Amino acid sequence: VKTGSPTFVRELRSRTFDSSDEVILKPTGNQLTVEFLEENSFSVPILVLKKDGLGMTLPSPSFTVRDVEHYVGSDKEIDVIDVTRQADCKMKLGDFVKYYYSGKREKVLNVISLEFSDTRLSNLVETPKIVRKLSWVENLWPEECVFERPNVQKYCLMSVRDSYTDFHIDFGGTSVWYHVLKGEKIFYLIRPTNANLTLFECWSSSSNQNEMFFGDQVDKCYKCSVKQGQTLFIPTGWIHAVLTPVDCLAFGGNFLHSLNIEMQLKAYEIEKRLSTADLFRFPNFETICWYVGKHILDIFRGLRENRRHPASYLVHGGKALNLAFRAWTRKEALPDHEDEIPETVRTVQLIKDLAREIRLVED
Amino acid sequence: VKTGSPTFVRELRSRTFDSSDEVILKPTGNQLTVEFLEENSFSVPILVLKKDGLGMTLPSPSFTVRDVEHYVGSDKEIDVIDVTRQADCKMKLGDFVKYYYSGKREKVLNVISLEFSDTRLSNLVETPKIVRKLSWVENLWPEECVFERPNVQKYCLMSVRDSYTDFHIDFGGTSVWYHVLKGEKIFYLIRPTNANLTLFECWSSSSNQNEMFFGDQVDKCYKCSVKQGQTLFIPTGWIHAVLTPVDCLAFGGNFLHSLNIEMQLKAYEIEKRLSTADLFRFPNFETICWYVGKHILDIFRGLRENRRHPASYLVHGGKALNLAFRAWTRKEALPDHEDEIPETVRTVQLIKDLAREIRLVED
Ligand SMILES: OC[C@H]1O[C@@H](O)[C@H](O)[C@@H](O)[C@@H]1O
Ligand SMILES: OC[C@H]1O[C@@H](O)[C@H](O)[C@@H](O)[C@@H]1O
Ligand SMILES: OC[C@H]1O[C@@H](O)[C@H](O)[C@@H](O)[C@@H]1O
Ligand SMILES: OC[C@H]1O[C@@H](O)[C@H](O)[C@@H](O)[C@@H]1O
Ligand code: NI
Ligand code: NI
Repeated sequence: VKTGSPTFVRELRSRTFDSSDEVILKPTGNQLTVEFLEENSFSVPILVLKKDGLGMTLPSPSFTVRDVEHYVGSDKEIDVIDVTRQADCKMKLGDFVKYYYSGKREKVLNVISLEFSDTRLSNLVETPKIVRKLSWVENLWPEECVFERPNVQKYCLMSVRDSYTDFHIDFGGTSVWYHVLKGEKIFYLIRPTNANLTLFECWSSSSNQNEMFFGDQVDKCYKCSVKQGQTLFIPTGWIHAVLTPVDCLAFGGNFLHSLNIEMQLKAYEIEKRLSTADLFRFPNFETICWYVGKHILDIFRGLRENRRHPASYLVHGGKALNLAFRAWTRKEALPDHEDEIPETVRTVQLIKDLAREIRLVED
Repeated sequence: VKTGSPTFVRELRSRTFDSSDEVILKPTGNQLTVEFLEENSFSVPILVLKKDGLGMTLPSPSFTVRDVEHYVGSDKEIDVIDVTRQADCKMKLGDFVKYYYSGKREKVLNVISLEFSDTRLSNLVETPKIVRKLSWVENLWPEECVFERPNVQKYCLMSVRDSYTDFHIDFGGTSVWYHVLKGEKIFYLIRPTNANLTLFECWSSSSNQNEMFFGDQVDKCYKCSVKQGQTLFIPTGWIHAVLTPVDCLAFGGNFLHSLNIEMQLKAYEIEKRLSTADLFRFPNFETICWYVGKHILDIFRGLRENRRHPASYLVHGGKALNLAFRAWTRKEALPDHEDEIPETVRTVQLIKDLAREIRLVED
């Protein structure tokens, strides 16, 4: 049985898996704050039932694929996946709209990466406040920087019934939020334990990858239905597949943050190796790491100047970052990383100082 | 208003707090496994509704205080707390039994630390299998060792209506399980974030500690009702108070484990400083740490010999342990720690080797 085919989907549909209720947190919008995520950590998926308190702005649930076309443009080239889990290709949006309303489902076409930040649609959607507060690119990417800035904050997803996206780790080790405006999406979520990552890498490389349901190889594969008006936040590194059971229109975006830097670096390294994408959807990952390194040093200096202590998660994140910094700048690795280092950063000193501040904060 | 008084309790009772449902996990007995705790971590309280699958052995819910007396002995001296949150004192068990059945509640007396391992009662109670699997003392304390072995595996608790135990961290940085055989207990649980620990230390030292409800000073104080037949597991460091709303008989025990060693060391250090106990209920904490250090080194060596990787939590735990090892053996600190070091342990080499194995496992 080939992954993505109609028989594969018919079978997937009848499966139950482990209940998402065993792992997800379900705060209200008002409860999902920075403090909440610092205290709770952001290590399991978070499903918010109603959008109230999330600080989003969205069109009404009456919004359509035709509307998307109007705000984005008929002529926009968009990446489409032919859900016979086969190929990628470009398509004019108007041609997709034609396919969509045609109702002809001989080919199952899925749109999941229409980034609309530079279109009129951008004015109609504001992302969750928590994301805007956490996001590295949003808060810590310097205006003066001359590197290409990642542009992955606003995606529109348009998925016909029976769309399937196979298990993957989100690009660049990012976390992601998804809001289903209409229809439903089913996420199959797997925790990125070292053990699961090993199985994932093995499966990603196996010759019969398209015939093996990854969720079967792990201890726990959690099924999470995200229905109309609901918002899902997936933490760094979580391995997941998505079945679209009914026609779905959704919005989402990808971000990096400081809550679990070790997991972020790890997810980044693994996905970089395993990805079959032709482009880095998150360019200059390392660059932003360097800037964050300096900012975290500043935080530690400040806390010490004021006789206060950092939260544990920051200490650990700063340490894992510093390990990465040393690895990227070793004599023999430097050639493959130098290009990503901002010309304003003195790496040897940043590393030395970070190490010092971190030593003055352990026990 | 003084903490522990009848008016304090009457007021506590009407309070709602944050719902425990926001943080606790509620697996079944069969689900609560070592793998479960390694994957999920053990960082939030765990409430298991039915004992099935937990591997415990318990008398029936018809067991009584009179029965306890029969299996433990009328003449056993037991630590009693006079729940006018005032004093500790010793009592013969038979005198407590007299007080209990007397029904006279002019004094509110609470028994929470009757350790019965060396009595006939021990034969009637077997602790949860997960605890026996995790426990450091149970699995890693060497037979040949000549240090006094902590004896904290089996407690019987007998608590009249309106008993109150004020906010505290469990002794020796231990984790704890409690099974309510009859009645109910209400736990007020606070996460041991660095920020909360700072407030806790401040409150523990404040001159009007007995007039300040600690739960009010923190972002989140979670109320968790543990009813008949239910079992609660509290992770390392969690700050908690207990109100007994109705006559309660319960069993419990304290253990150390390897899932979050940093938090364990931290909780140990803080509780050691703040405790007003005359005795260490967990003697030789450092001793067992040293033995665990060597065992973890052995694990790392094994994994490397077999070209396999350790789980992330073990790497972090091994690191925090090694930091402690260095701190305990610095020239100027050594005098206050040398007594706890097993004469079979070569600390300088253990530390060097641990550090080496840990470096060979980061990235
Ligand atoms: O996708 C199916 C839905 O949208 C269009 O593609 C079809 O024309 C409609 O008949 C249907 O309601
Ligand atoms: O991150 C997930 C990656 O692993 C596998 O799913 C595939 O080989 C890639 O197409 C994918 O990008
Ligand atoms: O604690 C109260 C309960 O046990 C005894 O102390 C009393 O004699 C009983 O009347 C009551 O059922
Ligand atoms: O661990 C908690 C400790 O802090 C405060 O509750 C009190 O000062 C001690 O009696 C207690 O042992
Ligand atoms: Ni995704
Ligand atoms: Ni306790």
